[PDB]
Amino acid sequence: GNERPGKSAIVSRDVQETVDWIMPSLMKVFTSGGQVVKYEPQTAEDVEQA
Amino acid sequence: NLYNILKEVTENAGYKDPDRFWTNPDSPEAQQAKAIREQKEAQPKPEDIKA
Repeated sequence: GNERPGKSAIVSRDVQETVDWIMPSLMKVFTSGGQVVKYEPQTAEDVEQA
Repeated sequence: NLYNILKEVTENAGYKDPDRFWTNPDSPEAQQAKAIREQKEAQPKPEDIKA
């Protein structure tokens, strides 16, 4: 909003770069294996339910 | 003791239920199997040769 009519108006990209560099790892974690959750039984009597 | 060792190994491997891979030696089926195993030791070979 401080751009003048006849001068340059280039904008640096920092937040975009940081977000785009963080996201792919955060998806590879939590996505890669096909399965997303694993329920582990507490005792031997819950295994089938688990 | 061997049953306990096998149970510990299996649970460490990641399987909470150990009866899927082993049988408790105190279970009635195990007692029956031991019964037939002992009964098959009725008489060895050469003892009647001796008598």
